[PDB]
Amino acid sequence: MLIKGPWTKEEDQRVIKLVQKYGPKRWSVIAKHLKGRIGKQCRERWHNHLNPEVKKTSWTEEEDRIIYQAHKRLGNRWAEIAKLLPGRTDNAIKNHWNSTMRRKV
DNA sequence: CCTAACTGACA
DNA sequence: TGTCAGTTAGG
Repeated sequence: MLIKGPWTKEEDQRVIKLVQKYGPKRWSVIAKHLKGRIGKQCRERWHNHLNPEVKKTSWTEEEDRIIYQAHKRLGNRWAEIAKLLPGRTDNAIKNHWNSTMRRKV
C-alpha cells in the first residue's frame, strides 16, 4: 500500500495546522495524527522554509550575504546560524549552501 | 538555483 | 525524543 514517498496531501495539511496550534516542539504528539508519518517524518517536511509562519522570501542579497559570512566561520554549525537567522531553519541554509553556494566564496 | 526529503550521528 | 551535521531527490 501507499507509505512514505513524497510528502504532501494529508501530510502538510496536518503539520500546517498542528504547528500553528502547538508549535514545532512536540513532534512526538504531532506524529500521532499523521498516521504512519511519525517521529522524524513530520520534522523532515518542516524545519526548512515550509513554515507558513515565515513567508517564502528566499535568498537574494540581504539573505545571500548571510551564507557568505555565517558559513565563513560557523558553516559547519548550521544549528546556531539557523537560530541567529529567523525563518531559514537548520535545513534551508544547509541545503541551500550545498547546491547554490557550493563553491565557498 | 530552490525547496523539499531522508539518513546517520549526536545532545 | 529532538536536534545536529551531512547527503540525497525532484522541480
